[PDB]
Amino acid sequence: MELVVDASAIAALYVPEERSEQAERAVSQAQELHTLDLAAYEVANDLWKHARRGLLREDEASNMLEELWEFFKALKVHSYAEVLKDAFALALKHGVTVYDAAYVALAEKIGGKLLTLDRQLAEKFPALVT
Amino acid sequence: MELVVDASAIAALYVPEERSEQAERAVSQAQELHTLDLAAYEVANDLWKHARRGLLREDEASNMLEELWEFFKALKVHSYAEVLKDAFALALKHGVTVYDAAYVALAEKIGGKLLTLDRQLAEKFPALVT
Ligand SMILES: [Ca+2]
Ligand SMILES: [Ca+2]
Ligand SMILES: [Cl-]
Ligand SMILES: [Cl-]
Ligand SMILES: [Mn+2]
Ligand SMILES: [Mn+2]
Repeated sequence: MELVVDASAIAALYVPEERSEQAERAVSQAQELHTLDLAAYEVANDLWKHARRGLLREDEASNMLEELWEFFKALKVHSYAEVLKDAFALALKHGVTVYDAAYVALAEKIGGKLLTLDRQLAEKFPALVT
Repeated sequence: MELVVDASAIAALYVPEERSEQAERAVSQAQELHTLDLAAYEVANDLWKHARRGLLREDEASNMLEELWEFFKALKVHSYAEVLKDAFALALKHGVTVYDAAYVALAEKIGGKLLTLDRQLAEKFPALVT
């Protein structure tokens, strides 16, 4: 099983975090983890929000961003060129953002599934989500 | 002059659109245009919004996304790996999003300037923006 992990899924893995048994089994059993270039910015941005809200010290958030960087080396990172056209058509059809549609496009492309903690996304693509 | 164009700047160029004399002179005089992988998703997402709001027919929005794709071949497209660490530190320091900070990080990296139609962004980096 090829497994796409979006930004919410990476956030739960790259540092110690609580995860459903379901999430863990998917990651555990995957042949390989895949994501998009996009996820790097999305995870980093969520880290920025946490810092500015006073939940992380600035040096602590900077250290975590190093860890994210190191985590990304264990991922197969795909580019926008591979999915952009499919992502847009999926966004138009299903009424989800191109950002979200992109991960679904990628799961389809690699013949795999998507792990997302986004329940709303997960409901729109039952055949593609774990 | 190396010129970074963000998503708002690409939107004004990849199809016939009104532009300030200032924007035109910057693009005209640039040695080369540069952007991020990120901009592809951001422009496509803005196109999706326009379609869903009833401003573009679905086939018309799909044709424009083809044009965007063809436009991107004239751009030097840089990846998240080149800017992510700088983008985060700039986001923390200046109180802007990692998404925005990324283009500024890229202008700095290539020794060039940034063309953005985002006045708020443009005010935070006067030395880096056209
Ligand atoms: Ca396709
Ligand atoms: Ca640097
Ligand atoms: Cl916030
Ligand atoms: Cl909208
Ligand atoms: Mn979401
Ligand atoms: Mn903006």
